[PDB]
Amino acid sequence: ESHVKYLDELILAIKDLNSGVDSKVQIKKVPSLKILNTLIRNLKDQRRNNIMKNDTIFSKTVSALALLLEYNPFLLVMKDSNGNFEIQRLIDDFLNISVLNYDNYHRIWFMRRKLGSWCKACVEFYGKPAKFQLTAHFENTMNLYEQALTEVLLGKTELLKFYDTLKGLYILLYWFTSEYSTFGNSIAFLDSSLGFTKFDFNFQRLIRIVLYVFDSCELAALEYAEIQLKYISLVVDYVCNRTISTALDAPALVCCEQLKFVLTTMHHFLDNKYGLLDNDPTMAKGILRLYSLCISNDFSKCFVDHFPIDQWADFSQSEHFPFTQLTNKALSIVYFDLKRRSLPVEALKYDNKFNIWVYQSEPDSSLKNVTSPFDDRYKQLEKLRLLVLKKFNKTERGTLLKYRVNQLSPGFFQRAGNDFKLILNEASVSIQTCFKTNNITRLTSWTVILGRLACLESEKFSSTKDMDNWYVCHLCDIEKTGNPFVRINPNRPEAAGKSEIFRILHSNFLSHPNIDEFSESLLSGILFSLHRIFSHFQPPKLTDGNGQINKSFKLVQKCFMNSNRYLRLLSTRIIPLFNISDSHNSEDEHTATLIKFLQSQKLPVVKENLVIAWT
Amino acid sequence: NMVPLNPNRIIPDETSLFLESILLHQIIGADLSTIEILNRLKLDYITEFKFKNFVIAKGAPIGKSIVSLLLRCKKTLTLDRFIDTLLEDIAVLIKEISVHPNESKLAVPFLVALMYQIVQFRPSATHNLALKDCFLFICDLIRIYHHVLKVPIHESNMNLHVEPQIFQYELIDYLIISYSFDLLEGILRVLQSHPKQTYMEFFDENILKSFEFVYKLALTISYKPMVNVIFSAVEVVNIITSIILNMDNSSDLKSLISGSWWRDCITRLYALLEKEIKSGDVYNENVDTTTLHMSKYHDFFGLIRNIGDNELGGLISKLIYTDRLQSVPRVISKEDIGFTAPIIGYKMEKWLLKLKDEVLNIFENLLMIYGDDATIVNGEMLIHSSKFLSREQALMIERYVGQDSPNLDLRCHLIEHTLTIIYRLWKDHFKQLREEQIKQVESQLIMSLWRFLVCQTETVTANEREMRDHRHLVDSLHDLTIKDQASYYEDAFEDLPEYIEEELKMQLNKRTGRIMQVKYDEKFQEMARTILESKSFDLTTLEEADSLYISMGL
Amino acid sequence: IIGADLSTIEILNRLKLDYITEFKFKNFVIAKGAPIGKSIVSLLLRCKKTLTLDRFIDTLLEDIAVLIKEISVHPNESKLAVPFLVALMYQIVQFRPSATHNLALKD
Repeated sequence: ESHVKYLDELILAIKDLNSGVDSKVQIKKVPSLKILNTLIRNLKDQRRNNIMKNDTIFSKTVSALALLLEYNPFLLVMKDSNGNFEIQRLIDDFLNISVLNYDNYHRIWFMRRKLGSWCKACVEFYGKPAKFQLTAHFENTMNLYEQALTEVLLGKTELLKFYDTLKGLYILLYWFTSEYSTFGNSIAFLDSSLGFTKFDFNFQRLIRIVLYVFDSCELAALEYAEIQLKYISLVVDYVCNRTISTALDAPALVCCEQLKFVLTTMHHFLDNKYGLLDNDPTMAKGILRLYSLCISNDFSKCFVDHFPIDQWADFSQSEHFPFTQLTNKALSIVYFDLKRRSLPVEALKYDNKFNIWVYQSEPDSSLKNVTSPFDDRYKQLEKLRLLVLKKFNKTERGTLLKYRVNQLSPGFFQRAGNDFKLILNEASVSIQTCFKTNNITRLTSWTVILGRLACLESEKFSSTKDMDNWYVCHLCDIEKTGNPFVRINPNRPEAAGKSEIFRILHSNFLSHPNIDEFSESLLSGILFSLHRIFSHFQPPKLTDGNGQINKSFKLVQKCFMNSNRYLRLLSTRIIPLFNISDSHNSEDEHTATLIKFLQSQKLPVVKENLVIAWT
Repeated sequence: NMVPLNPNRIIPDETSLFLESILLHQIIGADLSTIEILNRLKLDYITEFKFKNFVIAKGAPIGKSIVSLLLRCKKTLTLDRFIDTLLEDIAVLIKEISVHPNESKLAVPFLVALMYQIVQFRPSATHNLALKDCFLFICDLIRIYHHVLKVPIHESNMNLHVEPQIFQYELIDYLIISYSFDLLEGILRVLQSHPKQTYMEFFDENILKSFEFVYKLALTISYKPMVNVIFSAVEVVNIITSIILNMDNSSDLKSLISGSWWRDCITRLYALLEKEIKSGDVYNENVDTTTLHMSKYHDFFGLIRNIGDNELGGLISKLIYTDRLQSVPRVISKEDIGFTAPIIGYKMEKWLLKLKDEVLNIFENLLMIYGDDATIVNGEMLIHSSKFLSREQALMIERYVGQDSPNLDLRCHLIEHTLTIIYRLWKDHFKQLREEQIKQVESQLIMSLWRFLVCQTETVTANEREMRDHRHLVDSLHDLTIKDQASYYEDAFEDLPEYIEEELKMQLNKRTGRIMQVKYDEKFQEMARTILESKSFDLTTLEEADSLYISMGL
Repeated sequence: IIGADLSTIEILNRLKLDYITEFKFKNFVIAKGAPIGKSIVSLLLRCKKTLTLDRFIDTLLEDIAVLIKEISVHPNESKLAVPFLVALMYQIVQFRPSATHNLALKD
């Protein structure tokens, strides 16, 4: 359909209508409410089935419609109102389009993050009064759903209607199973934080009452199988956002009460078995999410004790556990790892077929799913497998920032891997050749690696500090208080002298014919590179007396002459870094030079980060 | 379309599941189910306790008796009754072995923990009277343990930190306090999700006053507090405020809670927000309380939250003999507890960060509890709030970006949110702010708004070219998170359907932009602009707003 | 049991066995000062959510029976376990006729 171009015309019109002035939000009403019909129609025709179920084109048209309501911010300051709340007559048909998008986790996270913006943010202009009535109507809807969830326990409902009532349950539920970054005080129960919002255990109560309702009322349709396996998916989506997001290690939990709750919940669902469904990696997905959360951390006895599946073990079979094929596969995997570090791991050796440690599996094979892979090319499935299995690496089980310096260009640890010098020389030769005109993505990842690795060659001179142990640096990256630059002591080593990273970086990213301007953001990237390399390493002179600001301080100045915050403030931070020194701050020649520099510019863009740099 | 009655339901006896989740209940790092840790404890300064058939005889493991109680009142009560009855009984036990100053009160911590596992096993039916009972109860217990919550900021000469290096009883006291503060949170939760037709009961001046004394003992502005208790107290404040909003007939109970009493909350809570975080020495006696530490000397998780390493949970895996009917328990040690994994400090700081999210959001919740207001917000919730907002702008800039650590994005999201708090205060609560305090902090206000303002045009990328380089130099943590959510942590975000990465390239990019001081959502940017360009009040001098804006334009 | 004034599970909780520091049939961790009853409660509890009615019975029968044995064939230790273990076996056995299964009873 060409209604793709119809929505294109409407979004081009709204983009044209910016505001009275060029900058386009206008928090307050401008009674000029001309796109009112199109705005209503956005959701009036969202209840259709032609291209209202498509993504790509139509999806970005809806993303542009969200930007139009932020370009009009709040027209309710003098207009846009209804009998009760108009923001709720929006949310309700948004939840209709949600039950349309009921299953697609994509289509639900995106929609409720933008409506998050709408409620947690785009009414957050005001807060109290609109929020109050919004929460009132939300609680009304919740009570209605709960009262409807009762009479289906006794059979006097429909079949599709029952499916959709329990699905609307799920939709409220997932809408509610994210972390703070998705809502705020808009909804009554997602307002607090630190392991509890007024939701979290209103929600545990929800989950346990609905387990009651499930063991009370059921039906044998595979769609119902799905709208229950999605519920175990959500009862672990409960915890995924309730994690401290530990970089790249499986994210430790904020609250071991989510841990015990979900343990109890999916273990009672091992019991329930309600609605088995074929072709379902969701089951083992949840089990391995949670075990990933429970690998070998202090949560160990927690998981094994409050979710013991082990009592479905039965080594004497090749059809091992009774839930579903690939589930029981990965669950025997998790089981078998449990047994692994239970028994003496000396009884385990790396048998090298799949190179994971294996103890004596059994005299007879009896291990059809001991280590094998199984997926319809499902990278998530096999990566669950691999992380959990190799989690007892007993070798290179560390890193996050250094692991990212390797993630972009995968296949990169095919060698020493631990070794600093391999990435040293590879990024050297990269910036020596690896660009023609467009290497402004991978070269950029090499500059973030150059910064991190400066901070690593700082982590050293203190026995094993290589890429191995690196979630973030110390002298630069453990956040502090006080005068932070107290930490940065001049007795540090000379940059170029004790960093070939500096030598060849000074050659390449600093003696660039286009360092003046090749990619503003890449400029700021190498800027933070210099920031950190200096924070760790003694400063070479900015100016050698006879001019030549050191083709890096030159970047400081020129970006200090930016047009917005970006390159400008990213420059400002490091002036002091050159100042903290000795033998170049000896006669404070550096100090006086940079004092004259902070007084060698008055351009209006830069008064702010000027006052920063001075500070 | 029948949904059939299943004429042979198997529906759990949740009191039985509770009996289980008690007898098995094990704290994080313990050798035993903490119930059994009780179950190996006889005490010789309480010969014989009873409240209602709870004889901890002269020869009883406090466990032996408590588990037996579980059995008795299991036969007696129904679920709500059993919650109430364990509350009353286990409590009056906590007293009689707490106000008895010569006996091994290490039952008490796990007894409180049992309060916790009770109230938060069935917060559905737990009810106001016993709620307040245990609330006020361990409140007076914390007034019992005045010593540890109020230990000199640095042990001024005369006072010496020559303590027996003892998380032994340090655990006893601290554990009780934090566990019971989490129990206060869970009691607030039973009422917090309880119908707001019935909110005139668990609120009373006794709740408030007990919390006065305990809150003031924990947030010890003069002595050296500990961060589990600080967390826990401020969390209690938080949920308190949550219900101060979520109570429908709000004026009456807002009259009940004294204005000076919120004021004595928020003097200490501003004190908190102005206390800071020194990771490198967070596990070391640092400066006078201006360095939230949670020192390894007093270091475990807590209950609805796990902030420390809980290393001393391992020494709870040496808390009792585990092979002996100990009268006094096995050491836990302040010295033994705590170049290894500063991820410890990082996750704990990600907490303290989320703590100050709590603090900002409940300052914000105060902002809502009054639309017409009183002494707690008198322009002071602009002074201190914007002081935090600008302190975090200055810290994120001067160090934290480039410090490029796990904290970045969480902190920047939440301090842009405290910006939004400043916004709604300065728009709706614009009524209160008077000249004296808009002059005390004209500074902070105007220039924090200016800092956020120098961004919108953003001629740098406006796209995913190398602002994704920035997403790598700082947001590398959230890059690990996009990798982890697509490869480990979403059933559907593997094999992306091509309508989502088109969005990712710019969305995660403006995420890292909000990290790196720029490209805050047009929402955010015009919030910050309209806070300042609100010429209705001469926060800016009209003849110099041009010199202001010309850093960007306008 | 008449005169055994206790929750006989607690009775069991008062049964430590130093010599045997290694025990595990269906997850039955036991050590020196580690009470038979501590592992009894261990089982009872998580076995409730794991096992069903009769499979709970059978699991108790066989596990606590392995206990019956390895203490019985352990003449060096004393067997205070087996009397009340067997008393537990009886509460099990009695609990229902129809629920209790003849296979378990056989074993």
